[PDB]
Amino acid sequence: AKQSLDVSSDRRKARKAYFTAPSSQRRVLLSAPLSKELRAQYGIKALPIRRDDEVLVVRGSKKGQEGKISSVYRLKFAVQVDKVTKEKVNGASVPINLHPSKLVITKLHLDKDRKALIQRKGGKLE
Amino acid sequence: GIDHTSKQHKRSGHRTAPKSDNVYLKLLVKLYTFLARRTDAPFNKVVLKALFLSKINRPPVSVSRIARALKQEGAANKTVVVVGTVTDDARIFEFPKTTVAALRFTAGARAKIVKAGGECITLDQLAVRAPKGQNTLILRGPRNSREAVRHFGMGPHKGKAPRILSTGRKFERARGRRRSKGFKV
Amino acid sequence: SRPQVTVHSLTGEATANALPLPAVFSAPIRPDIVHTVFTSVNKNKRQAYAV
Amino acid sequence: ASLPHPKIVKKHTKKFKRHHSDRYHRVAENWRKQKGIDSVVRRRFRGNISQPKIGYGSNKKTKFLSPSGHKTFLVANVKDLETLTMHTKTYAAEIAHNISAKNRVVILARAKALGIKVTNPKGRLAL
Amino acid sequence: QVWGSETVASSKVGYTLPSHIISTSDVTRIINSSEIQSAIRPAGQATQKRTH
Amino acid sequence: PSRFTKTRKHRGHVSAGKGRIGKHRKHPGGRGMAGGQHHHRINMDKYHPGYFGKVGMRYFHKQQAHFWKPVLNLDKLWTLIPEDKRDQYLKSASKETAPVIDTLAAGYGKILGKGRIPNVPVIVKARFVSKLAEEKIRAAGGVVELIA
Amino acid sequence: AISKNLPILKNHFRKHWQERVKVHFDQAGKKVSRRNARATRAAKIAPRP
RNA sequence: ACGGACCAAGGAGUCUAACGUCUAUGCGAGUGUUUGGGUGUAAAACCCAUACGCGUAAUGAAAGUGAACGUAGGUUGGGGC
RNA sequence: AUAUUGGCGAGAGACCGAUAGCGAACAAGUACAGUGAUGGAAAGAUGAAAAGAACUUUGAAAAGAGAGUGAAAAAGUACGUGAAAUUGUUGAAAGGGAAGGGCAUUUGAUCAGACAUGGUGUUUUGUA
Repeated sequence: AKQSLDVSSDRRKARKAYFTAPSSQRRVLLSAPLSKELRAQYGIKALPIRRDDEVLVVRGSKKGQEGKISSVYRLKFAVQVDKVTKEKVNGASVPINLHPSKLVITKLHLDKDRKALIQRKGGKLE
Repeated sequence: GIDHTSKQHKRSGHRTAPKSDNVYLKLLVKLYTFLARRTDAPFNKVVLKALFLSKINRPPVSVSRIARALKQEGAANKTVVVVGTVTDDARIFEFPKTTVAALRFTAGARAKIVKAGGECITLDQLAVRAPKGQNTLILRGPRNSREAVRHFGMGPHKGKAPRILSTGRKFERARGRRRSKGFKV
Repeated sequence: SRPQVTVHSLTGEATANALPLPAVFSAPIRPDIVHTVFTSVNKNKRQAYAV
Repeated sequence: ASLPHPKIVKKHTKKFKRHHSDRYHRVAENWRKQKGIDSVVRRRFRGNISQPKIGYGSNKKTKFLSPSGHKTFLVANVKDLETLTMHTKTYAAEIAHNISAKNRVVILARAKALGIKVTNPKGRLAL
Repeated sequence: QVWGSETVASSKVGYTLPSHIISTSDVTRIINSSEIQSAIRPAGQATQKRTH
Repeated sequence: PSRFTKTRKHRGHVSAGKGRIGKHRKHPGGRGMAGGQHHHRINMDKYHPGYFGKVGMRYFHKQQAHFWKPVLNLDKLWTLIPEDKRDQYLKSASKETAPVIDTLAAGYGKILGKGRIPNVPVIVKARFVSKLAEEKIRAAGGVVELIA
Repeated sequence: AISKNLPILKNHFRKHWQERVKVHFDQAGKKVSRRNARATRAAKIAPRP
């Protein structure tokens, strides 16, 4: 619970820091869970979403539809997927943006900074 | 069209109920009304009137005035009755035994009475030992000895205490307080 | 002649250890004094506000 | 199936409207006392409306009784439904307006198994 | 010990448990008794007879 | 609280318990003590006789140090000994055991006469006294000590 | 103005004292930092009393 | 005689300092923790020292003084016993 | 150690809630008025996602009927629900220089409860 003087429980300072969040701390505000498959290859449970990731949807009117991310929208706090899109009436097709908390990761993309974070959070990677 | 020679729905000027919320008082009053019904004794009737009195009408009865009652006719070996609390008079020295049947007893009062060889019983215990009031001696408190009662009835030539925090000269002792400054009241 | 109260352990059960009582339980109970004093202590844990 | 009560009379059956509630859009039906010194209605004149006074009280043996002869009782659950054991000919059951059609019928069926009357069985009946 | 009793102090200076003014919790027990059931004359009806 | 105020019961009567003729005004007869020697001396003659005029004299720089004189009467006296030592020097009224009482230590100055005590010899260290108290002290058997 | 039988009032408030008031809400707040200066003195000013 | 074209939202005997009347409450010739210290679950809560205001005596302009002859008297009326 | 209605960084409130609270939740001391010194606003909300009206036809355009979109257009960039004044329209009714009103009843429209009760002899009954 609340025991420290440096933490705030105020709802306005939360929806203020959230509605006016910078892009660097935005990759933070948009973290996503792994699968039990990935929770056994590393042991970690969280990690922000990126362009080169394959994520599955387990919630909403898209119950059971996976795909590879096209371009994540930090501006609105979402992410587009090329395999999960919506068509319009004029015939034009425009992808869909959703929240990464409902999207569990199946496949990940590792680089220099990515493998460093695996050991930093408490994993074993591969 | 009846002409009412006096006044309408005029309340007796008494209390049919106590202006208090004491849980133990609702219990005390209940048993004394039971007696004012089936005994006839004038005792339970005047005592039932004291259950609706204020602290002004229930002044603290001191044990020095109680010691005066033991030195009188009939109260040598009689029990005393008190309406309210009992205060310890650190002004007396000698006292016998006897019994006290008061509502309350201050720590100080209850100490010297029981220490001198006496007892301090509540209203209810002595009520069972004396149903109609057999061997009782009830007393009152100094009502017209209050700070407020002094300032009641103030007018010229009377002398019923004037209200003011500060005492001494320069405080209502000028014009109208000496035969020299116009007059002296 | 104390009323006595049975001791309990962490898994429930009553213990053979019967003990006397503080006696503040056989004392006066005034729910009316509480009423008035309760509204007073609530004002103790407050703050202020102006324009 | 009610308790021992006589013939229920209410005296004044019409409505007790406010003054000018038929003359202005600003004035409502709610009874407001007129404090005007030149109030003809307040001075109990001939030709004005009747003011509601204490003199219209009802007998305590037929008071608060609905059209059937039962004093109302509002319920929200089946637990307050059981609290009317020896109060079935004394009171009549009724559901709240903010409840859902499904939970209300489980209580309406539980109420008939006991012997209480429901003055609103048509509440949200989808046929 | 922190509140005292009839034998120990109270731990608090100038403090002593509140004073009692009654005897029993149940007043129908006091009013019942034995000495009281004697000094009381016969009862009534509990619900007056409407004469006339 | 605003709830128990009857002002809420005037929220319909219009006038709000202040009349309809002279009604409620700013400062009707004035502000404060204005009118004492003038239009309001009627209430001053009675109730407050002597507010205006002059008393005796003026005291420049007055200090209640030379005026610190709390008094103690024949009434108390024994109150300055714990009951465990008060009745010990009471019951057994012997000689040369005269309980030395310090009025200085109790926060006093002068002594007076109010209403008797028993016949036991008592020695006390006090500042000032009275003629009446002085007499029932010699008759009791005790003495007084002069403290500065 | 002059009315009823009551003690004459000597309340001096005929000023703009609406700008001269003292708020004592920091009373308990000062008591804490009062103690924090003492624990800092006993700490900064060596193990001396 | 004066305001009032209509409808809606706001819209006026207050807060607090110092006291009096009545009332409840605790203590009781004493009384008031929140002025301050300790402690801490944290602006809360709980405990405490020392002084102080008011009361426990008045009276005079002031130096100054200051309430029991008598079971703290007698008379008249008096509740209750 | 005493102060603090400006600046700066944090944690709270029995505060207030779009005629409120700061003039100011927004391109705000901005628009805008004044020679100027100065004065000083109105304005929050579509929708979970614009997924924002493609397309046919009539029309000069705006749009209409539809369709399609959409969980819901009684959710459509004049957008959440949409109070009264005022108004459209169908249905009703009254009215010979006011309307409307109190109390009684005629008629029009409309609505509640009550009815079962409780229970006895029982040719003996669809499956206790």
